[PDB]
Amino acid sequence: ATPHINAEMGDFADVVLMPGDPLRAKYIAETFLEDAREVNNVRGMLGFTGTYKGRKISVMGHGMGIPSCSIYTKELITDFGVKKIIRVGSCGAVLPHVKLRDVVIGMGACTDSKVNRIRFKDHDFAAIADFDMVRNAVDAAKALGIDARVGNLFSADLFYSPDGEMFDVMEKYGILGVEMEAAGIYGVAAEFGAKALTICTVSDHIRTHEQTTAAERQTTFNDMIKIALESVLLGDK
Amino acid sequence: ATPHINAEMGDFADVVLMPGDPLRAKYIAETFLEDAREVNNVRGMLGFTGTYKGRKISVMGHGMGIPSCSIYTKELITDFGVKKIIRVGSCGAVLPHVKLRDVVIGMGACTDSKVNRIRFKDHDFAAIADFDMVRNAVDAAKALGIDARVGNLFSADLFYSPDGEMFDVMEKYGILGVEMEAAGIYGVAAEFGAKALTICTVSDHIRTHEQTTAAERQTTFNDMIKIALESVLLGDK
Amino acid sequence: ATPHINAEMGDFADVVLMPGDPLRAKYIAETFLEDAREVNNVRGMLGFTGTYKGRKISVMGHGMGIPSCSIYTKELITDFGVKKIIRVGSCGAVLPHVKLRDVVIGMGACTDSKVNRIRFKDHDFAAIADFDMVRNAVDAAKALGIDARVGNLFSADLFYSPDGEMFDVMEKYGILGVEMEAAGIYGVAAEFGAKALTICTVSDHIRTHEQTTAAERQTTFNDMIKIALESVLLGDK
Amino acid sequence: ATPHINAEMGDFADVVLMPGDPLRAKYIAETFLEDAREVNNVRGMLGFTGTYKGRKISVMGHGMGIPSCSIYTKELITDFGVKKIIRVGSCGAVLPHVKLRDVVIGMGACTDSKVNRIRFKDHDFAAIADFDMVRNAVDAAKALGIDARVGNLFSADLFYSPDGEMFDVMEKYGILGVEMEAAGIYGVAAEFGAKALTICTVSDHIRTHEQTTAAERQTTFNDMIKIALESVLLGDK
Amino acid sequence: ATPHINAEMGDFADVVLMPGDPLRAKYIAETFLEDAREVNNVRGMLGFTGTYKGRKISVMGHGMGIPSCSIYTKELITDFGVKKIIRVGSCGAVLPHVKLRDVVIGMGACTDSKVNRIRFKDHDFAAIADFDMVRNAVDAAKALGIDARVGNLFSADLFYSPDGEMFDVMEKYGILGVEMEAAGIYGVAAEFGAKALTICTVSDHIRTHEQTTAAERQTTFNDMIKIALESVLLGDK
Amino acid sequence: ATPHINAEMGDFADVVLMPGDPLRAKYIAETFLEDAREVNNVRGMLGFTGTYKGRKISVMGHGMGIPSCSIYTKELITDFGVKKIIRVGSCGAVLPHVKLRDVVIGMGACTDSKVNRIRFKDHDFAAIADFDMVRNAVDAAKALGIDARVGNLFSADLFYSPDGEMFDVMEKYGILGVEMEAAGIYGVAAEFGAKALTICTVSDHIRTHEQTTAAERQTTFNDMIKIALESVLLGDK
Ligand SMILES: CNc1ncnc2c([C@@H]3O[C@H](CO)[C@@H](O)[C@H]3O)n[nH]c12
Ligand SMILES: CNc1ncnc2c([C@@H]3O[C@H](CO)[C@@H](O)[C@H]3O)n[nH]c12
Ligand SMILES: C[n+]1cnc2c([C@@H]3O[C@H](CO)[C@@H](O)[C@H]3O)n[nH]c2c1N
Ligand SMILES: C[n+]1cnc2c([C@@H]3O[C@H](CO)[C@@H](O)[C@H]3O)n[nH]c2c1N
Ligand SMILES: C[n+]1cnc2c([C@@H]3O[C@H](CO)[C@@H](O)[C@H]3O)n[nH]c2c1N
Repeated sequence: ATPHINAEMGDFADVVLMPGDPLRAKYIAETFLEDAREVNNVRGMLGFTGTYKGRKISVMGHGMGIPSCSIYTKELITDFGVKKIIRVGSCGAVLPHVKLRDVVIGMGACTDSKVNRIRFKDHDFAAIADFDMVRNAVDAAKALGIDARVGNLFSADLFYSPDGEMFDVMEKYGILGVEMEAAGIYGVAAEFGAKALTICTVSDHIRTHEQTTAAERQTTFNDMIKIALESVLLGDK
Repeated sequence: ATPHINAEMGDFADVVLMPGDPLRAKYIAETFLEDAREVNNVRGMLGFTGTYKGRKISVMGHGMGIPSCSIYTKELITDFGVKKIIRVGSCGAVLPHVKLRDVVIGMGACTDSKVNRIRFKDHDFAAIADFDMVRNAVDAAKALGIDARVGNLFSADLFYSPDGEMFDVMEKYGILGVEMEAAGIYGVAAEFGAKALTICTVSDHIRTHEQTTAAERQTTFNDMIKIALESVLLGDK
Repeated sequence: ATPHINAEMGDFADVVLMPGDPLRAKYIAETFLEDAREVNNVRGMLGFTGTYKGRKISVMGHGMGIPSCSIYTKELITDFGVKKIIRVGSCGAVLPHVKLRDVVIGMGACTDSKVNRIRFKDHDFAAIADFDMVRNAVDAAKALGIDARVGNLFSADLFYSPDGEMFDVMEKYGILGVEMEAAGIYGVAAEFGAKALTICTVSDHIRTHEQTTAAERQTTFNDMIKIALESVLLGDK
Repeated sequence: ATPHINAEMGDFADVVLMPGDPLRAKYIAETFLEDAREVNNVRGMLGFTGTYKGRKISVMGHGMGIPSCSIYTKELITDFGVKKIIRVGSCGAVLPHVKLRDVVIGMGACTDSKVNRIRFKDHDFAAIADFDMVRNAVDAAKALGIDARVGNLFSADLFYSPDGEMFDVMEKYGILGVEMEAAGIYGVAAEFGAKALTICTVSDHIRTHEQTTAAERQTTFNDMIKIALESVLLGDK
Repeated sequence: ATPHINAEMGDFADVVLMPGDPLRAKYIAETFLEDAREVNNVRGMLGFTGTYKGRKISVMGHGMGIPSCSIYTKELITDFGVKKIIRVGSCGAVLPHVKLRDVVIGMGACTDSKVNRIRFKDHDFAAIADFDMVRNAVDAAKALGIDARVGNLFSADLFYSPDGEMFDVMEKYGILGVEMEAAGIYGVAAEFGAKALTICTVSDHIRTHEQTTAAERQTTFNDMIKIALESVLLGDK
Repeated sequence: ATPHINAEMGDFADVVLMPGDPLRAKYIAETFLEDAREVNNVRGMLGFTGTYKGRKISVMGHGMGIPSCSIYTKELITDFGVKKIIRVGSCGAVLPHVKLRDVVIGMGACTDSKVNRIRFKDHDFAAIADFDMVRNAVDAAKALGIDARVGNLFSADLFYSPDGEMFDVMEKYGILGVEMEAAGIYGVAAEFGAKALTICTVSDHIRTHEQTTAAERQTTFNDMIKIALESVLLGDK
């Protein structure tokens, strides 16, 4: 066990799906996994392990922000033998052609956090996903008839940023979605030699002011989860 | 009422105690307050309001890391009229004479986060607590016969820091505890015009490697809670 | 014509292969393209246009370093209608298992240049390639039976860096090759709305000290050229 | 002796009051101390040692700016055994409701200087005063019927800053006064293990351009000196 | 030989003139040198060695940008024994009193590149020319009837900069000309113990929008080369 | 008058010599100038105006550090019509062949201060002296038979720097002397449109540990003073 995860080696599968909300992790375990059992509840950050189409899968919340998800992902890798992490979250869009409920895959993640500069001698570390994991997700999405855009995400430290101008810069550079964790997960994956991918569903649009309701959530949330789970099966080959 | 808090104006008292762990907030509510009622459960980040010696007080978790706590403290201040925030957390110690379970009060908070540089045109913003709140905490600790050191905390973005050398620098400069939120809360308090204070209980010693369990952190660091609650009464006059 | 390219709209194909060495561009034009004609010679930066299996394609040098290649790629995009740029370069390796003449595909590019910070409000811009172009290159490589690793490159401003320790950091983070332009080309592609990809052939090993001669770099790194050209045909389909 | 102070161990008391102006130090020595003797005059930076209500005390100018006062305070601490340093100076106000003659106590000090980043591995060091010294000054002021605000000062490197908008940022974040030394003295105190405090009199208002009368400066200047001296007696017990 | 220069010790004189355009290097060798021999052609970066008034002198292009010229100047110094480097290039002017065709001598070079910060522990390194070389070029110009202006150049990384405001800052601070290499060459010269100088002819004016005629380009280019060559003879005395 | 200089337009000559020590300014006025009159004594920062061989000249202290001298030089330029400023100071040497009492002229000045980054959009501003003034000082030294090296100075914010390794870097890059003001004076001169020069006499050797006394620094570094004064006369003709 660790100070944040009260479990032991073996309680987690080698692949873990991670939404930011622990309550969504419970929803995933009960809705998509069979024989799911709770393997962690320290700080209410619920984690479960079950099977999907016979394959052992774990799902656990990671909390909001780079510092929060960096703790859980590092521990899962070094203390629980996890090889692959797939964040399945929500994000806001800044591009006019990116619509509410669209699925976006972060091949890369920009950030205003200082964590990768601390790791990389203050130079620019391109926080990227594992290529095969990205391709697997794109193919699974295609199989399910869901188009997914692949590109850069922006992982913000401040949900309430005092710099309103940054959103225009993000739009100019083609950022597909604004969230708060991808760059941190990719930094941890690179630091400890694991593989990661972040998939998000657009839950709010910064330009149109649109927002998903309770219902709109579960529906598009389900598509992203199916993409993630099926992408794992393609990955096993 | 807000994106991360499902409650309405009036559900929260004007003073809110905030541990990072929502289960610690639950324990505090069940053990130190009378007639506590749950006022938030979005994302499992439990928040409660009850009374302490007749005084209305709230307690709610803020999650781990500057990004997470910045969201919750900003929302409490701008949408729930919260005036004072007392963070009651845990921290790792680097100084040889600071022991496990000692209580430290952060009059200031250093950080390796970039959030205050973003707010302060890339200059050095001294993230500090409200002086009267610090004094009330010191006086309450004295009345309770509990030792408490007052000084600088260090708010890290990375619990698992790749820069071990930084701990030697922290020790040289007299840092009392290493945690992950104080500088962020102090930044939000100055940005939106409220008052804050961070009190921590040492949960680990970075040099000796001694540490407390997840269960101990969740429910046994009570000296700091008594100090926090009694300091509020002093502040009321 | 632009200030660095004496050619007219229509002289370049919509896709341009770009080595840093104009003499390598000449070699490519003479041996892989049919009916190639020279379309630029300003500053000796030779550019050509011809056909590959019936497909119109251009090849032009970009010089060494981010500043040099940023000028040429910007002009090709804004003034010559170029849509896709495939850099075909060389790089030094730091990983023990990467060998001389291995082909590496840069899905992302780290850098110690300040150009992307100037573009991105001093935050971390993840300089990435276009996903479809990366996938097309990976598929073309498999079809040709050529191994190719996909990952991060490091675009350095100083070939003769005084910071020897940075190579250990690169190694630790899995950097596939050290070169000098990828991050700059990806920055320009994002700023002006085009698509880019960098493929490199390992020309030196920074740890073992093995290296190829200038003649070898100029005319014998052909696997990457075959991959690049075939990846274009895949993209047209 | 050092290249900056022509004196020997023993010439200075364990507590030193330091105005920026050496002529102000002479004024304090002749007006508030008894049996005052000049102990330094190198570079005209006058320093005196005498007694106040039987307590041995020294008073010496520190010059203008962080680099100047960092030299004097460091030497006093390491070569003359000084334990406590109290800077007594002037500052400009940016807050509309802070008025001339007001006394401000710098519990913390922001800065645009690079000195603390050099000490603290380029992270944010919260330059803070010693808590007991702050408390002692607050109590002394109250005993004298003088009200005093406690908060953040901003220590500027450029009195004639080309960045006028920074004053608006300072105002937004509640900076009580703009001066040029506090952050530097607090950094030295922490580096060499001593205790420090900065007390300032608002000598001018940056917005109203209203400067305090050279007539009313002397009376309040005296208020500040009294608070400082009396605060030292409280600290002794 | 090196990967960038196919020549051997002895092939280059102790003094090398360097325009950015290799074709300009060929022109100089053919027009001003006696018995010029081509000594390098790798990557088309033409280098020649001949004599001027009996003095052995080399001329070779350096390519565009700091990273390109940093490679060549470093190698010339450490592997070919070059002692003095004189860059002869073009620059854009921002000052109203600096005119098209004026000759500017960069006694210093500002830059937005990160290379000198990498060399100088992230502090400000003043990239300067060798004083005697500056003096010799001023005197040579006077003897030829030309009044060169001596001052700061600005070496940009981005010819197509997204920061339009920087030109106004350059003007305010007296920058004589904008080019892309001087600061890099001065950094290499200081790093490896050689002497350097950059002389430029104003080829375009950012404010008046003037542009040098192809005819004006050749006549002025010639005056600059004469100044450079004659300055070398003064330095030998 | 200003809050730092109690004088009016006309009290200062158009050329001002400035040592950091006001007592050295007094010694210079009493020894080299005829009919010197005191024109400022605020904060004990003595300034005088007199004649040298019939030429009106002023001499005034500027205090220690960039912040201190930036105040005085700015005021002299804007409020007192000063056109040229010659700093005559002391510095520590790091090079083996630079000896105590050697005279060095700072053609340029590196720095670890943030003031020029604040002025120059966080890029590298090369803080340089006026070329003609440098030439006049070199010629004056020659005529007087005094040796003088011309090169880079390093202007430090911390006399007692915690980064000892920086001296090795300075030595590697050819720094002639370590002082604390040149870069700041050069920045002010460029910002307000005046001309400046820094000449220093080596007062300590950082490697051999040899050093001069406070008394020697105050009154015996006269060679640099003769060079400075005679350089002004050369500049007038
Ligand atoms: C502008 N819109 C948005 N901005 C920033 N983060 C988010 C998010 C995600 O949801 C949580 C914040 O509510 C975080 O965990 C983040 O990843 N959704 N919509 C967002
Ligand atoms: C605003 N005007 C200008 N801006 C930047 N560089 C240049 C140059 C020089 O010419 C080449 C770029 O065309 C570079 O090698 C550079 O030194 N000339 N005019 C310039
Ligand atoms: C190095 N370190 C960093 N943070 C903490 C903490 C605090 O507890 C949570 C992480 O365990 C965070 O919310 C942080 O503030 N406790 N002990 C810590 C330690 N040793
Ligand atoms: C350390 N290092 C840096 N760049 C390169 C390169 C590439 O080839 C040119 C320099 O040789 C540049 O254009 C760069 O991209 N090849 N081998 C390299 C090496 N070992
Ligand atoms: C390391 N170091 C730094 N500054 C100085 C100085 C100069 O003299 C004063 C400090 O002694 C400052 O004004 C500074 O310019 N002299 N010798 C120095 C030395 N060895």
